[PDB]
Amino acid sequence: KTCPFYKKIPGTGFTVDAFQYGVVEGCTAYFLTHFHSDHYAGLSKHFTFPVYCSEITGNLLKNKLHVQEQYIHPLPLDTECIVNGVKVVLLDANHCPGAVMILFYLPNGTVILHTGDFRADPSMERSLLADQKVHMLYLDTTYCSPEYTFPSQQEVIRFAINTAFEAVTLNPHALVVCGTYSIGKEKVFLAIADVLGSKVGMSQEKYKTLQCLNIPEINSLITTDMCSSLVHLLPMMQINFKGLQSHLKKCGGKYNQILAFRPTGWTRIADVIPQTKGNISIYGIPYSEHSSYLEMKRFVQWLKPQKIIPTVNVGTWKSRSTMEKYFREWKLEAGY
Ligand SMILES: CO/N=C(\C(=O)N[C@@H]1C(=O)N2C(C(=O)O)=C(CSc3nc(=O)c(=O)[nH]n3C)CS[C@H]12)c1csc(N)n1
Ligand code: NI
Repeated sequence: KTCPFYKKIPGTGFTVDAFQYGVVEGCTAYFLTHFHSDHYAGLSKHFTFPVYCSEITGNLLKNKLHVQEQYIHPLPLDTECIVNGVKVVLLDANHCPGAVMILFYLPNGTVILHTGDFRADPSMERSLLADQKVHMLYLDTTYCSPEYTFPSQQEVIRFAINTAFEAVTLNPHALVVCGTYSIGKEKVFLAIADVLGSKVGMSQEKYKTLQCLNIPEINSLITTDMCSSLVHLLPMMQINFKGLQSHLKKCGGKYNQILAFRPTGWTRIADVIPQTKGNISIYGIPYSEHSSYLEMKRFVQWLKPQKIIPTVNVGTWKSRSTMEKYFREWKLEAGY
């Protein structure tokens, strides 16, 4: 495949999250917004062009994908930087650790925001974004439809902490399991382990990944000694009745209950009822690191871009058409 147009920044030689197309012709610099596999797809130890990213993303490139250090160009956040003759700023995307949005200040006075993947927040409206007009927006449209309503991260964490704390205080032999398949959503397991006074147990591979994320005091919070911990991280693929029944056999049968948390259910918060089989309960918690529809709408209506380019769900005519209809509705409502 060749690089799609929505991964190219016009008036520049820049691409964003475009590593799976080989040598992109006329690309002078490759930006990586965050360390999720659809975005880094293609990077390896044999990559020989400059990669611009956050420090955390660079740590993950170095240690997990074995990208050579000479090609990793970490940039600080909230700082005007010049990359191949163009002023850029990286901003926190409120996504996963190391995830950024990129502001490009084009020679002709155009300003472009690329959100990477993000969860829009009103905090962004009082940030550096407020200090200049932004003309073009490359937008994370993951949940650009009104049925995507889910609660705040804080509300979801409140539910998870309360559920776990109650269960473990009632039954000291209970185990909490959190599923994972990528970086992001670390707050779920860290918050639960904090309330329980436990470290989070995990594989060496997961431990290594977390050690790349610049989380303060991380050494006090995580461990590879599983049976010393009340909170385990497992691959998301194991979060099912058979997988958790098998896990219950570990640590000499020390545990007699599992409460597992699986991020899901995007389409009150107390109405989260688990799927239960005997002493295993699986809670499908709607913890998202992407904008809800209303969050996305608010951000775009505040920013008032002249042109929106979706970067997600662009593969079907139906999805493209429906997104463009929402953008038009938003524009007409707000008057821009
Ligand atoms: C709230 O849970 N949301 C989940 C999820 O983790 N679902 C659970 C899961 O894997 N479940 C399974 C089962 O084990 O097959 C089932 C199937 S019912 C069942 N399967 C058995 O194998 C068994 O021995 N007894 N019973 C009764 C119900 S949903 C639950 C989810 C959302 S997306 C995704 N892939 N999973
Ligand atoms: Ni992502």
